[PDB]
Amino acid sequence: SHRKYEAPRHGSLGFLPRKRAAKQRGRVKSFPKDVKSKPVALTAFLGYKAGMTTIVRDLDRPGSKMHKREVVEAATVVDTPPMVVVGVVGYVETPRGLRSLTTVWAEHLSEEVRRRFYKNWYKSKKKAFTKYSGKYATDAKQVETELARIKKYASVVRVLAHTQIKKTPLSQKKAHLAEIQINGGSVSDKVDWAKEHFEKEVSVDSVFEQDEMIDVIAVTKGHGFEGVTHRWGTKKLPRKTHRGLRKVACIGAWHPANVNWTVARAGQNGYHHRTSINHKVYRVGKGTDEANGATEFDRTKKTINPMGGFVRYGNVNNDFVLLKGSIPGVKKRVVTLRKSLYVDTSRRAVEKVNLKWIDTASRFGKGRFQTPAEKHAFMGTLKKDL
Amino acid sequence: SGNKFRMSLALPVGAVMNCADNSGARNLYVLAVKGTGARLNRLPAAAAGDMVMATVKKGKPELRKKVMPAIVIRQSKPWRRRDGVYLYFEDNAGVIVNPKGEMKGSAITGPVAKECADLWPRIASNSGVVV
Amino acid sequence: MKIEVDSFSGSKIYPGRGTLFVRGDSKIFRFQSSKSASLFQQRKNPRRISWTVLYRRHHKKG
RNA sequence: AUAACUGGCUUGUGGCAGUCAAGCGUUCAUAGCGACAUUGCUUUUUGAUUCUUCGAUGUCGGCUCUUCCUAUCAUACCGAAGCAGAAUUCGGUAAGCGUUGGAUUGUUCACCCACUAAUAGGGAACGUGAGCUGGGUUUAGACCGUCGUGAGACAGGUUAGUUUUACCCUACUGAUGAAUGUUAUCGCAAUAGUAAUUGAACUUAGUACGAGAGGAACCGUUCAUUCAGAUAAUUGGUUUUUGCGGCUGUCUGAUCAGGCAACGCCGCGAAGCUACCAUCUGCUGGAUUAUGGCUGAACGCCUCUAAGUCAGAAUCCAUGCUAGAACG
RNA sequence: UAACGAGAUUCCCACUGUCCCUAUCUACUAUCUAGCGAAACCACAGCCAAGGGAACGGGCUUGGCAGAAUCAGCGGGGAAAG
RNA sequence: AAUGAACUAGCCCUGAAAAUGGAUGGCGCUCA
RNA sequence: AAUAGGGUGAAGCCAGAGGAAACUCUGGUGGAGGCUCGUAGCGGUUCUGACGUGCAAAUCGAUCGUCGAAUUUGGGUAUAGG
Ligand SMILES: CN[C@@H]1[C@@H](O)[C@@H](O[C@@H]2[C@@H](O)[C@H](O[C@H]3O[C@H]([C@@H](C)O)[C@@H](O)[C@H](O)[C@H]3N)[C@@H](N)C[C@H]2N)OC[C@]1(C)O
Ligand SMILES: CN[C@@H]1[C@@H](O)[C@@H](O[C@@H]2[C@@H](O)[C@H](O[C@H]3O[C@H]([C@@H](C)O)[C@@H](O)[C@H](O)[C@H]3N)[C@@H](N)C[C@H]2N)OC[C@]1(C)O
Repeated sequence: SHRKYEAPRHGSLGFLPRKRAAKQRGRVKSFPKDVKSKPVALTAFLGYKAGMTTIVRDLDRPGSKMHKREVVEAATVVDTPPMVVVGVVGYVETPRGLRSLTTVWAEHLSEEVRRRFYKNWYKSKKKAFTKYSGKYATDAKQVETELARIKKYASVVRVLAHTQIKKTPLSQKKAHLAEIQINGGSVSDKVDWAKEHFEKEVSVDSVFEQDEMIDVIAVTKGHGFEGVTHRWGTKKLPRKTHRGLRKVACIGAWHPANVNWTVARAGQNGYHHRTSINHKVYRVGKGTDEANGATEFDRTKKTINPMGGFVRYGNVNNDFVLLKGSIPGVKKRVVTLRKSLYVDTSRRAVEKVNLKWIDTASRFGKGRFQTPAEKHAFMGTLKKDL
Repeated sequence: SGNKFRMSLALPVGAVMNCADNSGARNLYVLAVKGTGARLNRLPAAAAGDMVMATVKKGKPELRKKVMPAIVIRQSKPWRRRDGVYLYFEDNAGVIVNPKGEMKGSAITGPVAKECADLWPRIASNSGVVV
Repeated sequence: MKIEVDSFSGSKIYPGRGTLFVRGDSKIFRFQSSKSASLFQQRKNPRRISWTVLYRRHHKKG
């Protein structure tokens, strides 16, 4: 018989299976479509999620009730030191899809990226790329022949780049290595741009500007094994239910005589790969700027970090990206930032934001001061101050 | 007429709020909320500025035993405005109105939430302090 | 944006922090945290709570 | 060998659809209806039967949850009108997406109140009891009425009446993993899945249309509903941080400092977790259906159709998103 | 018919996680280990769709398909067991 | 330089709506 | 043989007040009752809680009825299968 009353399905059938992600680094499934007539540029950048804060802004949306009025908004800080380009990969079109033709590497690789090729670095002889380095030392002619191959045959060119994880407070010493696609120009221009950046640093401000709408790819917070009530949001059974109530009462009809894939079941929750789009860039701060957290209206000589540090992360001492709202992942998680895959002309996409104030009170409790100086001014001298 | 942002709901069906005008009613019992769609087992619930369908449980006899519109003017469930302020009043209260949003009484006791007065000009006319 | 003052403790209230209470007599009270709001609702006298600004001024401290 | 469920045949009865056209419809059979007759379809009604099960297939309803059908209530686009407008009615492609909160009743059913875009109808062993519940039915107690000489009877009423087991196989949900010279890093993408939804206000505009009364829409703007995926700034909830403070009784002679009250009690309480109780985010190309067209014969005329061809739906395939074949 | 009632019933006040709509915390389990170590049940067994068939198949016919060894859960099926 | 009416009966189209995905046995087949 | 601690406050008795009388009123005292709140005890309402191959062929937790008598209970003794 039919359901007595109608209700929408619990959970989405498009995020299946609800399993653990295959890798902790989130991969870019698709890159922005290439436009030959643009300047040669990177399409993505890797950073580390540091924490969240609060900002104040004036809204510019005519017709809104909050137009020309202050709004308070959550925002996320991504620690983004510059990346180092260490290689290049060429891809050829085939009737079976993109196939990588060859990979060319820079002459010198820093210890933090070479740690990525090891499970037991302290017990190894550190031989990675040691014979490859001699392909440059003689006359580099083999390297140039490989790059000529990429120019002749590739249709898609991506650069190999790694984070400088030792500029973050993370105790992990392995750097994160990723392929970032080069868009714009001819294939030959792409290879030349990759070559001139071998061993060089590329900064966030060259990929992402301020007011841009960008996407974040990351693995979500893990929760382990979870029951259906919280994993899928199903209704709790009545209090007097024998053998428990955090369940789905009927997991299927008699026929088909099999449990259907569409039925909510207990299993692993969180730690999923997600691609979230349309997060506005509120700031591209600079690590050398000693007033990262200051605005035009709030002139206090202040960094983006909250008093006491970001909880369970540390201090953000590099370039950073302040993003509107929340993004997938937890503190310390490597996040991949990607350019938008489409052109957006709506007000929210084209609005220019001007920050009034950024919060820097402690995230470790009910912080009521923005600065040590303000704390001292409010409380006066203390016993430990003599 | 107007477009108020989503507010934390305070008064589900069955809630009894104070009646704040001088119509002679003392209570207002919520039995429906205008604009409530469909969702199995979810109670209709109102926030400040919402029109409800109400009866008068305690008040003048000629007002009782009848279904009438009413508008919520304040609530004690905290809600967050777009400026980041979480605020809340001491009690939940409403006023008896017309289907067109026009009050039945002529005076309002106590403060009126800014969202309600922005949405309802006739209540704003009879209001004193607006927060 | 303007900084507000806790009605109970005197601590500074930055945008978004704390709660706003409107008493039935239309008077507005601001609290920076749930501690001061809880102490207010318990009907504690802020002049008898040692860490408040009212206490410290009433006892001539600082 | 034989009744009381499901299932099977049947389809009278129930339900749905056609054909004809006497009449209704100010004139006019067919805009919309449609008598007397007559052809079917369905298996969501109830029977008829007795094929299966009596070394037992758990026998109402509700709750929960998934999926399917279309005979479409709403939402998309359209054709018709006894379509001026507004509203409404008839019809097509359409099941992509939704279809609610309550009073009485054990109820399915019924019936009101109310919200809503709408409150369509059905299937899945009359889905669903090792998922629950147990109000009803249908053991034993007891009461009443009518019946019976009586023991007792009663699709008459009433009250009280134990709801057992999974650790196996498969399925499902997640989780490892041998073998592929070893080991490590970066990738591709077959196939499978897939997601958004509906409304209001402003503007158009007191405009088109209309004698008046009344009274739209496209582009656009701001919000919101239902849903989905995250996140923990903030606000709220939570406390074995037994972190700080307070309180009673008793014990360590007192003080200090502590023990116990089968976490003794109270206020606050970071961190972590978490809430439409909080915040953020939810993409754009191609091909079509209905339908309207172009050119154009058949058939010297005509005709959207026969050849060819244009536009065109909440449809479809992609883009995008999830997994990644553990023998690619 | 006062009083009485673990009797049946209706409404009101108070009260509340019964509910909207769920969240969080503790102990003991479950879990993993050392030692110890049962039972029910068992024709043979164990992936689906349709067909025909004792008219609802794990096996039969036609298709879909199909890769060792497995762990925690689970209550669709085994017209599961008793 | 052929055309007009009425009609007959072949194949084809309409009439022709159900619930897990699925059955001319399957693949597929169109001067078959 | 056994049965905490409270509440209520029956007759009888003392004192005072009113009244022409008949009688009546007030304060104490007293300690009645198959009376009452509530332990031990005896019982067994509800969760239709746990358990339901149990600790157990009837148990366990909370909740609950009664608790000075038609009360509870040891031992002895009698009644024996239509
Ligand atoms: C949750 N409240 C609902 C209340 O909304 C209402 O529901 C009706 C429902 O009974 C009606 O449905 C009813 O009537 C239809 C008939 C009209 O076609 C029957 O086919 C159907 O079997 C019957 N349930 C349905 N068509 C509208 C709902 N709002 O009445 C039933 C109810 C349970 O009280
Ligand atoms: C109404 N007639 C009954 C008749 O039915 C019969 O009664 C028997 C009774 O005798 C049986 O009992 C017999 O057997 C049992 C036991 C050994 O089983 C004995 O305890 C008993 O003494 C013996 N008489 C009893 N078990 C069943 C009745 N129907 O015996 C005669 C009669 C008592 O008059």
